[PDB]
Amino acid sequence: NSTATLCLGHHAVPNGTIVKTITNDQIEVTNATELVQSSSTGEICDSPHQILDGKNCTLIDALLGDPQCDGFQNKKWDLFVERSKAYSNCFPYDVPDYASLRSLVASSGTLEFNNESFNWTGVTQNGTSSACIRRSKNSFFSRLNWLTHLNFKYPALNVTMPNNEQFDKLYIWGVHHPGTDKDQIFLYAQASGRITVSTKRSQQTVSPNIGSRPRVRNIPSRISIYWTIVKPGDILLINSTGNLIAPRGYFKIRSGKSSIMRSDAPIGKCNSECITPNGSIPNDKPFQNVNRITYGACPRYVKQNTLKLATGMRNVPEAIAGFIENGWEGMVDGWYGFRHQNSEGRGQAADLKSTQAAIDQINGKLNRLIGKTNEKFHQIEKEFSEVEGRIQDLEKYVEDTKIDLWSYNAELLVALENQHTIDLTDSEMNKLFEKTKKQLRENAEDMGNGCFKIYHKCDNACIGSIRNGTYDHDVYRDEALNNRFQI
Amino acid sequence: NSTATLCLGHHAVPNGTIVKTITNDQIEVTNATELVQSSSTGEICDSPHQILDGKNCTLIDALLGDPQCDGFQNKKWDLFVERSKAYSNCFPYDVPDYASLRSLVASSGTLEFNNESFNWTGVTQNGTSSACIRRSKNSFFSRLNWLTHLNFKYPALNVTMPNNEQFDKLYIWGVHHPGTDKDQIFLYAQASGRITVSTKRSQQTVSPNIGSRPRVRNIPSRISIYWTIVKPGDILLINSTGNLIAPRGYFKIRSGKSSIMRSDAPIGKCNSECITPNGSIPNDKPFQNVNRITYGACPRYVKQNTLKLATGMRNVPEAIAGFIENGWEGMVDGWYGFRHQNSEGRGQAADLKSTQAAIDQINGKLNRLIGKTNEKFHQIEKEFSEVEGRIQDLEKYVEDTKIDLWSYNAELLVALENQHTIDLTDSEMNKLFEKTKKQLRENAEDMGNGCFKIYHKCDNACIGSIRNGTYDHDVYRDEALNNRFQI
Amino acid sequence: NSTATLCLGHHAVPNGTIVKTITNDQIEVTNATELVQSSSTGEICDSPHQILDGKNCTLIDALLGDPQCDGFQNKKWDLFVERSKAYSNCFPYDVPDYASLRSLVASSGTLEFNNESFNWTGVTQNGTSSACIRRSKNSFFSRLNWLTHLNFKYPALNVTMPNNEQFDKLYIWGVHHPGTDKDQIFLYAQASGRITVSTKRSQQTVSPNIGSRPRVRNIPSRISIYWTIVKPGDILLINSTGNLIAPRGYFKIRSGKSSIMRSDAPIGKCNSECITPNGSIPNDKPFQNVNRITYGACPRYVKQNTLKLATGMRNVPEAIAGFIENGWEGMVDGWYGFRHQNSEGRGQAADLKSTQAAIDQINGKLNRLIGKTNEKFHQIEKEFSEVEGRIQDLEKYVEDTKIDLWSYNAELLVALENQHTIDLTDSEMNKLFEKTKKQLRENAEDMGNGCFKIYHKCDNACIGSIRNGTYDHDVYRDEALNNRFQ
Ligand SMILES: *[C@@H]1O[C@H](CO)[C@@H](O[C@@H]2O[C@H](CO)[C@@H](O)[C@H](O)[C@H]2NC(C)=O)[C@H](O)[C@H]1NC(C)=O
Ligand SMILES: *[C@@H]1O[C@H](CO)[C@@H](O[C@@H]2O[C@H](CO)[C@@H](O)[C@H](O)[C@H]2NC(C)=O)[C@H](O)[C@H]1NC(C)=O
Ligand SMILES: *[C@@H]1O[C@H](CO)[C@@H](O[C@@H]2O[C@H](CO)[C@@H](O)[C@H](O)[C@H]2NC(C)=O)[C@H](O)[C@H]1NC(C)=O
Ligand SMILES: *[C@@H]1O[C@H](CO)[C@@H](O)[C@H](O)[C@H]1NC(C)=O
Ligand SMILES: *[C@@H]1O[C@H](CO)[C@@H](O)[C@H](O)[C@H]1NC(C)=O
Ligand SMILES: *[C@@H]1O[C@H](CO)[C@@H](O)[C@H](O)[C@H]1NC(C)=O
Ligand SMILES: *[C@@H]1O[C@H](CO)[C@@H](O)[C@H](O)[C@H]1NC(C)=O
Ligand SMILES: *[C@@H]1O[C@H](CO)[C@@H](O)[C@H](O)[C@H]1NC(C)=O
Ligand SMILES: *[C@@H]1O[C@H](CO)[C@@H](O)[C@H](O)[C@H]1NC(C)=O
Ligand SMILES: *[C@@H]1O[C@H](CO)[C@@H](O)[C@H](O)[C@H]1NC(C)=O
Ligand SMILES: *[C@@H]1O[C@H](CO)[C@@H](O)[C@H](O)[C@H]1NC(C)=O
Ligand SMILES: *[C@@H]1O[C@H](CO)[C@@H](O)[C@H](O)[C@H]1NC(C)=O
Ligand SMILES: *[C@@H]1O[C@H](CO)[C@@H](O)[C@H](O)[C@H]1NC(C)=O
Ligand SMILES: *[C@@H]1O[C@H](CO)[C@@H](O)[C@H](O)[C@H]1NC(C)=O
Ligand SMILES: *[C@@H]1O[C@H](CO)[C@@H](O)[C@H](O)[C@H]1NC(C)=O
Ligand SMILES: *[C@@H]1O[C@H](CO)[C@@H](O)[C@H](O)[C@H]1NC(C)=O
Ligand SMILES: *[C@@H]1O[C@H](CO)[C@@H](O)[C@H](O)[C@H]1NC(C)=O
Ligand SMILES: *[C@@H]1O[C@H](CO)[C@@H](O)[C@H](O)[C@H]1NC(C)=O
Ligand SMILES: *[C@@H]1O[C@H](CO)[C@@H](O)[C@H](O)[C@H]1NC(C)=O
Ligand SMILES: *[C@@H]1O[C@H](CO)[C@@H](O)[C@H](O)[C@H]1NC(C)=O
Ligand SMILES: *[C@@H]1O[C@H](CO)[C@@H](O)[C@H](O)[C@H]1NC(C)=O
Repeated sequence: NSTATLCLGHHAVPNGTIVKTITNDQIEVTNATELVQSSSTGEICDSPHQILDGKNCTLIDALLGDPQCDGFQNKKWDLFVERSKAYSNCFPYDVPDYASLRSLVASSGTLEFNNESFNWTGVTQNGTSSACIRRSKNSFFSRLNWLTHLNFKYPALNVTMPNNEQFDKLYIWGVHHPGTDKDQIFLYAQASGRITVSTKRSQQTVSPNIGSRPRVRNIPSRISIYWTIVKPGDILLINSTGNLIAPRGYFKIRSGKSSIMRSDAPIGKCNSECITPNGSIPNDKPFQNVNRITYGACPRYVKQNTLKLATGMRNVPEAIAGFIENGWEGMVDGWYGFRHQNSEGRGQAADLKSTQAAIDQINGKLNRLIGKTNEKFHQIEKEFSEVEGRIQDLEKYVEDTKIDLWSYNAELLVALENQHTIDLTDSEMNKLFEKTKKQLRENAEDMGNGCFKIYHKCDNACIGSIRNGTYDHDVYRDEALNNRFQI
Repeated sequence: NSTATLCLGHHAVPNGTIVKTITNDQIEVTNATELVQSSSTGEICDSPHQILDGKNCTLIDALLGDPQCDGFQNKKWDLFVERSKAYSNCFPYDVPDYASLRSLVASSGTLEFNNESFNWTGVTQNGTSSACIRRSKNSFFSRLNWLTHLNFKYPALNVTMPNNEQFDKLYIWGVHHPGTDKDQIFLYAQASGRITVSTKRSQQTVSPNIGSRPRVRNIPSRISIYWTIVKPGDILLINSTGNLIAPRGYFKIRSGKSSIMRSDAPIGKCNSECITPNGSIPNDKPFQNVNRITYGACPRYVKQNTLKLATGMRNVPEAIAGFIENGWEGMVDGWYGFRHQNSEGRGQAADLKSTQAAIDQINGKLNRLIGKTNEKFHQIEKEFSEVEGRIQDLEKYVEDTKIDLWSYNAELLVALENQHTIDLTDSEMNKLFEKTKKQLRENAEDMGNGCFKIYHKCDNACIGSIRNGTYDHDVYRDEALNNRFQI
Repeated sequence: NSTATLCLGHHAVPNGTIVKTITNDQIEVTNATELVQSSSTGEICDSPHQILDGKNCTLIDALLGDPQCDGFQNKKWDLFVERSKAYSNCFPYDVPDYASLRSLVASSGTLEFNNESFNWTGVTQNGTSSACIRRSKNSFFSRLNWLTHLNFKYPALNVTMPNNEQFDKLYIWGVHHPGTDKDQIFLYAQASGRITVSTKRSQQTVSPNIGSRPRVRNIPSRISIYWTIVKPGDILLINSTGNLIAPRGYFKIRSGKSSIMRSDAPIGKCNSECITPNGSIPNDKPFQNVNRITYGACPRYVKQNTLKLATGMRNVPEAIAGFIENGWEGMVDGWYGFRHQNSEGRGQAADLKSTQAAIDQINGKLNRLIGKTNEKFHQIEKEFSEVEGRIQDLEKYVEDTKIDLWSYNAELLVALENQHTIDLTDSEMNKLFEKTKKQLRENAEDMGNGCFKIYHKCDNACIGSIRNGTYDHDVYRDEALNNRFQ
């Protein structure tokens, strides 16, 4: 006829994704990305972090020198992996404040040990027992020196070890608790007395407690493990009359990124910045639901199993009509575009500048959210195997508080980001419509269905001029006004 | 007249509510709902949680078997309620790590106790004291066995109790600290030694400390309470030469939805998921300002006394003018609507579809905020009666940090939700205006007061057609253009 | 001519500021303000808080009565400032739980001490040491009483001190751990022994551990410090056979806005509510990056080095054209305005009401961020000089969690406020444009460049009438319609 229809609209897909917003909880979008990492590879990767596989050893067993842990002497790690199927196979022992010594060594990151010559005179060195078998022979912990009487005497030891280095020295020592008085005399030839280990800054006094304990590996006695840190310029003084499991030297304390994790996952040859007890995970997504226990440049742990961030506009499946009534399922070149009815025929073209503007805004939002990780190393324990009381309750409370707060932040962030993304794509659709209306001026009317009725003869070249912003409204003003406002 | 005026507007109320938004701290709205529960009912509900009223007893007194607490033997609970007017009325005692044992038992949720045939030979069982009167005669704690000499002899005990069950056993035992050497000899016939209670996994050694304490209920001596947890497959060994307040058996350790609260509120016949020290509270609102100490599906504690969530549009009290100049007080059928002046007279009708769309979006937000309360049980202590130091300070810091962060989240959430509520109601008013404008095409002009001037004669049926969305602009186009563009 | 052009637009500046929004990481705005305090004055301000400079003393040395701390006796403070240069010069000692006693006293906020007469009979009072020189004479801690034998006997002490007051009494006492057995006999005339200090509610039993330790200031022995809190109506009972460093009275326990801070900053004559280890800082900004350790009405600590809050509109550098194509670099009277071309030359005038509306919304926003501060006093230790284990790990975890969450809140808040600010200035520009369009009705067309083409001769009086909202579209309707549609 003497008019034409130019409809503006946007693409749609047959199978969209349901996302949450502020306005609604179940709104369909054309595309979305998952922001919660919900699965692991099942293996701990050797790179980029140095992984020390504990095998059958615990970190403390490796520290003390348990005969099965000889392969752990002087090792370094970024993450120590402690296996569930691990056990002591040496003299029964315990550690008051076990969690603290384990934390100290895991944080330090090394078992580097330097032997020192202690003046252990008047006593017999290198005591052994059938509990600790090293090479089919009776042994003891490789980093401890079990001192016993010499010729039925155990003279009081007053042994000085100055710290003349520029680093802190970690000394591991213990106290033997015999299972009977007969053992106390056999090994030390005198009453228990007490052991005092002191520095200029601190002191520790431990008394032996002789008596039977349930046998562990047929041993009715125990060794208690104690430690001390000697600062540069300080002096370690050990005063003992018996029952001393002496240090053979010191371990270095380092500051660093090292930690310990409990995991039965195998260790494999892959590169992954994040490590969890379930194995390494990708750290692209901002959130994870694999484990609360993490090491490295990991995503933050949330309770939500899935959070999907819209990466497209509202999906609205389906004469010509535009964005007000529905989306266009026949558009594959871009997100926004034009469809028209002319004298020559019907056609369609995408508006690639508006499409890219919407994509760049989405890309910017994804860039702020994706690839930004939070690198954490030594942290509190999050899983417990014993009922300890007030301190464990506080550690659980702190972790649950952190998880609830980050889950809230993730839920609010995703709902705000999805509401904003929809608003951005609606704004781009509306800007394209307003641009077209302003370009057409008085030569077209808004039909209320996202289309313009053009009141002058319009060919495909004219539509092309409109689409790329080169339409001259004055050339057609007289025809359009005569048709629009009948005279 | 040859023309008519069709005005669009929205309701207003004589008494609005002041809410906060991001843009303005004090915006008046037609309606708002409180999101902070600031008052309790004053009573603790018997349902749905099992409530154990401690009456005159603390949890530890019920655990030990204080005579006034005999009514709590073998009881179970979901929440143990500890009264301020509670006191011990038995032998004076203390508990190292009292908070840990109280938490441990409260978390377990039961006083179920199984007696065991301990081989307490060579000693006299069931010692009593005048401090503990049961049935008007001298007694002792019902779950403790005060062992004394037999015929002026107290042979060393080496008593083994294997754990052959599939569950952990909690053994409660103590150490008697006589107030004089005469009591130590009178009761045990020998000087004090040490008590060692050990397992394959752990050991505890406690020495008696003879000496006077300020008398409590006329007793100068004290009992210290210790506990041990025996895992399946382990063995309990009690090694003692005197001063042992022996277990009579064990308590079962459970893990579940159980805790302890200090409260003086009465307990009554009601059903409420959330229990606070001030009594049960409703759990419909997302936040509460009653107490930081809660149990069950409770709203999160915030510092704000009030937070009002807008549930309506901004209140703008009042020929005809629309939403740009004011709201309409005289409209009760809906939130959005029309007023007109035509050839027949004045009139008004509400637009019910826009009203419902706004309401549905508000109800969506309300459903997101209301009734989504998260359920928490055993947590940490938040109120303290004694000055303890570093651990109490950390617990207070953790709770204050949590409260400040949730108060921030509540303030930001309400300001964002109220700003969004205003934006949605303004968007619905604007959408109704744009819809009307598009329906009218060139037959009407925007007068800048929220009204359209229609340039053709209108009857009530025509205005109704416009409200319905059935208005045909072509049958009126020639009249409206001849009048609208008259020179 | 027969037509006129009336353009609407907004100002621009030669050089704006880059801020973050939700939509983009770097948007240029005409003005922005810093919300993170990144520097201190270098001095601790004298008021409003009561500041006690520890000089060469620690809080514990001041508590015990170290000779260098006599000037701190019976003092009160809101903030105790502990210097990194502080050192002890008295008998060597330790505290089994040093952090708890230091926190306890710092929280109490006072060294007020009330002497009590204890029945220390049969023993020698006021023992001294060459380690603690007060006036060129051997002395001891001024709040401790080193008891020794009398005539080579130390009878067992059973000393009762009832609490008949209405407040909690803090008793500081200790145990001497001699360096050998000769010291134990020389001082107490008997080996070993045990000290029990008890109340109705609790008891503490400490054994001396005789033996050498590394010499500190030439003293091979140590004193361990213990404390007891006695509630009103309770009794302090001290039972000792030797090695007792007795109390001389009690310290009052209070509850209030008091704490302790470690800092080497000097104390000035400044008045500032917020104190950090680096010195006091302004507390006007909602956030700070000076230190995680704060006292008083301080901004919250964030990791961000800077956060800029837009305080103006987007900066769009600059026939005539309006806001769709460019801003106006030549408009310095307001933020929004009109520029016109008619037969009588060209001109410009600012729209003062839209400018003020945008400013009022921004000032409202600033009042929600600036000044409002959360005041905190005693907290937790955030920096450590020793490797302690599980408790230190938890304290660090809690503080890092708090910082990460507040840094998140600060980034989200600033991005939301900047995106909203941009939306506010775009909305005000669009509202002024729509207002003009509604006033002009059919007498003008929107040219798509932020300007209106008016189809009737619009003189400076017509354009002034339009700018102030007094334009009558009917007066010019016949001319404008004849020029526009014919
Ligand atoms: C205390 O009792 C325990 C257990 O009843 C004794 O330990 C047992 O000793 C025998 C050998 O005498 C072993 O065959 C058992 O396997 C041991 N069992 C356990 C659980 O240790 C212990 O010897 C007793 N102590 C004294 C001093 O008599
Ligand atoms: C140590 O002193 C306390 C308190 O001075 C003595 O306890 C008092 O003993 C008398 C009876 O001898 C009672 O009437 C008082 O009520 C007790 N008071 C308190 C606070 O317990 C205690 O007996 C003394 N001990 C020794 C061994 O002399
Ligand atoms: C135990 O050893 C320490 C250190 O080897 C002895 O302390 C030293 O004593 C001499 C005096 O005899 C002083 O000059 C040194 O400065 C001391 N050194 C330290 C580090 O304190 C201590 O005397 C010895 N104890 C016994 C009982 O022999
Ligand atoms: C979603 O976007 C990704 C690119 O990020 C693309 O590979 C994928 O095919 C898209 N899916 C849909 C349904 O549009
Ligand atoms: C662990 O111990 C078992 C025996 O209990 C042995 O068969 C296995 O090979 C050990 N593993 C390693 C890595 O040494
Ligand atoms: C003790 O054993 C170590 C090796 O662990 C050896 O170097 C040292 O000489 C031995 N000492 C004695 C006294 O046998
Ligand atoms: C401390 O060392 C001295 C000197 O050898 C000794 O006589 C004393 O018994 C030692 N004490 C302890 C507890 O080892
Ligand atoms: C990771 O391991 C924990 C502990 O076994 C388990 O609860 C969790 O479901 C696991 N997650 C995945 C993704 O395997
Ligand atoms: C716009 O499109 C028309 C027809 O497709 C073409 O002739 C014209 O050169 C184009 N202009 C620009 C700037 O791309
Ligand atoms: C606000 O809404 C509630 C229902 O949600 C209603 O009961 C109340 O009367 C309303 N108040 C006003 C002023 O509209
Ligand atoms: C609840 O009790 C606490 C005291 O434990 C009190 O401070 C608070 O104001 C009370 N709240 C209400 C709503 O009664
Ligand atoms: C609790 O103790 C009071 C006396 O203080 C007594 O009157 C009351 O009956 C007791 N209640 C129970 C349940 O034993
Ligand atoms: C001790 O008292 C309990 C109470 O149940 C009783 O069963 C037991 O037989 C008594 N034993 C002796 C030796 O009195
Ligand atoms: C443990 O029992 C044995 C049994 O002979 C005894 O000799 C030993 O002294 C006891 N120890 C304690 C601490 O009771
Ligand atoms: C139009 O609106 C009027 C209002 O009263 C109503 O009665 C009539 O049924 C409506 N018609 C349609 C087709 O919606
Ligand atoms: C920014 O605002 C401040 C007042 O807060 C004003 O003094 C300054 O001149 C403004 N700068 C610009 C470029 O507008
Ligand atoms: C601190 O001690 C030094 C001596 O080491 C002294 O010179 C200085 O004046 C002291 N400072 C104060 C404030 O007393
Ligand atoms: C101990 O010293 C104090 C210091 O104030 C003094 O008042 C008291 O009389 C002295 N007592 C003896 C016995 O020297
Ligand atoms: C407690 O005081 C009495 C007083 O007669 C004394 O005999 C006993 O040894 C004291 N005990 C301690 C631990 O001081
Ligand atoms: C404040 O002091 C800490 C510790 O010395 C330092 O790390 C930080 O950079 C300082 N900040 C400023 C603004 O001086
Ligand atoms: C508006 O401006 C015109 C021309 O400047 C002036 O004559 C008129 O009085 C002004 N009206 C108001 C209300 O300022």
